[PDB]
Amino acid sequence: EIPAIDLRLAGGGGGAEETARLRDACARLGCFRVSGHGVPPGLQAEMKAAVRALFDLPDDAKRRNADIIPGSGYVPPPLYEAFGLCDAAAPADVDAFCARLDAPPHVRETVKAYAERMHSLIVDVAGKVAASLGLHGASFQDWPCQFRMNRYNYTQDSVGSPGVQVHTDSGFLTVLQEDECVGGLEVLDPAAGEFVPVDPLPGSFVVNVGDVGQAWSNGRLHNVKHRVQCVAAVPRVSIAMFLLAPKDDTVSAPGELVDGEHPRRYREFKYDDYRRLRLSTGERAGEALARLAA
Amino acid sequence: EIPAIDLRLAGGGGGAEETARLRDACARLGCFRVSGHGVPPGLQAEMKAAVRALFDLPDDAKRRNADIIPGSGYVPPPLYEAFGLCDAAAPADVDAFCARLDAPPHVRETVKAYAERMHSLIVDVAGKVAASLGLHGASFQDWPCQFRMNRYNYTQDSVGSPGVQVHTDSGFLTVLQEDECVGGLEVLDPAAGEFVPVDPLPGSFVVNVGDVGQAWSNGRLHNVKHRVQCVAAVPRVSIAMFLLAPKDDTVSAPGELVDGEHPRRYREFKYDDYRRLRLSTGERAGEALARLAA
Ligand SMILES: O=C(O)Cc1c[nH]c2ccccc12
Ligand SMILES: O=C(O)Cc1c[nH]c2ccccc12
Ligand SMILES: O=C(O)CCC(=O)C(=O)O
Ligand SMILES: O=C(O)CCC(=O)C(=O)O
Repeated sequence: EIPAIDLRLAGGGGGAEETARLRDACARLGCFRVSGHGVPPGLQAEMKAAVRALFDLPDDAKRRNADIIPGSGYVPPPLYEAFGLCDAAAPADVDAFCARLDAPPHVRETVKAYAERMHSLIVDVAGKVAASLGLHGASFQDWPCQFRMNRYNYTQDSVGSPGVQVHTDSGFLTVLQEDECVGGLEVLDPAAGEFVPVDPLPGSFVVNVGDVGQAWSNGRLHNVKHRVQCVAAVPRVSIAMFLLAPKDDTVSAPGELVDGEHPRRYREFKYDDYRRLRLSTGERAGEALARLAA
Repeated sequence: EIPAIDLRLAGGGGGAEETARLRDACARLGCFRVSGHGVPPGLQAEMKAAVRALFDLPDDAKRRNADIIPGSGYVPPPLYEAFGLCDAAAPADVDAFCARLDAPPHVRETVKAYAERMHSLIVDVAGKVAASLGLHGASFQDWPCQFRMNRYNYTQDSVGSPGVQVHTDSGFLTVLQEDECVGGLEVLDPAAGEFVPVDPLPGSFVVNVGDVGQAWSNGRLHNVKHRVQCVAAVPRVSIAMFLLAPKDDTVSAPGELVDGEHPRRYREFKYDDYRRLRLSTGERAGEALARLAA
């Protein structure tokens, strides 16, 4: 159901069909799975263990991991706890975060390698998306990112309840690695108006388009609404890399995306201001973009 | 609380402590985890998918996989189905089994590589167990083996029910790869008097000592009673390699394990005959070994 895109295949000629499949998934659904991503299974297995080690830390160690670099670190709960790292595209922030974690050295080094590999992956995905719209020369390498590790502490009581309410991601694109054993990711299919489970598929990643994706693409890429249902009584652990917006914080569709049959949809805006707008309105499912129409 | 043994570490000098931990786990519990086993993570990931692909085959493809070599192939169900391969230590049998599976070539190749790698593992484990009892020169390379791929088709109605009843393995040693998501394996811990779960730990294997282990070791290695509770409403998939008995089928303890304080416990017997005896008495938890006292 959710399209699977092989990233090694996507490209030209023989890759042309897979690139068109990529664009179609971004346009119709805003969500797809990625294979061919090049992240080694050994590193994935080390990261799974390391993230569980981190969340299995005594509460007091977890709390020494709060605010270890400005704005980032451990975030306590309501069944939710997380480690967040901004700016995950900045090598000096990634280095200091991992050096500052109260954790065993082998854990800190695995997190560092994985955040670095996820950054390269989301930049590679963003580039292939941009090329499916005919855009070359775009570099996403220095766009700020937010790396997050989360755990949802499900119990028997929370089974059946949406373990995360419906929202869009504010930013451009998101790459997610879901718990293999507990999948709850559901995305609203904009063509039927129905939630579609994104069942876990080991060793692959999920990609979601966010609000900045919709705006930068001049409406061509769908900012996907999604939620997480609690589907078992077991803690769910997941990892996400959020590609946010350009380094200069300005969101503006590129020239070549304004047609004549698809006129320019949104005024130029600053990502940080948009984030404030979601905050003050409570509109966290893309509604606030309507207030930014051109 | 199941001891974990690092196989690269175990051996001499610097591994003398680990070897003694190995023997102690075998003698007191009959069960231990192995790390450092050298099965690469990529192969483990490919096998998890291949085994799930095999069990997801249509019913007609599964029936075409019954009896593909004499005595081996698919076995249908109540909630249990499986693919078994004897003799998994015999290259000719492994080759013909995988050549004859009705499945895509990449599945056949993955199963072949896995069966072969699991064979090398269980031989290496057997050798280290033998060395922990001061035994060298022993070669297990040609002992018959059974390779099994299992699926227990749990549902909401299965939860809280035994998945497999309490028994011992008849053979020497068993190496298991349990479903990372669905546990359920429990062993009767001698020190405790109650069954204790062997919760899955990704990328690690569980080793269990069987009845032939107890007899060959002259009583020094415990043949562990185990079962599997249904702990979740999703299918549980597992892989096991059973090291059975010597090629000449005779079970007889080596001289150096019978001393003034531990005299010879069991008469020599043919493994085949011992299997018959379990089948005809219904004694599947090691009770039938008492009929073989010296
Ligand atoms: O996009 C973000 O994660 C930051 C943010 C700012 N105001 C918000 C409202 C709802 C959801 C997220 C945000
Ligand atoms: O494992 C098998 O398929 C054969 C077997 C060996 N010992 C057994 C005890 C009870 C039932 C079957 C067996
Ligand atoms: O799906 C998850 O568990 C975390 C990522 C998420 O839900 C989000 O995009 O904010
Ligand atoms: O299929 C399994 O998970 C193992 C069942 C069992 O009791 C065994 O290993 O003999």
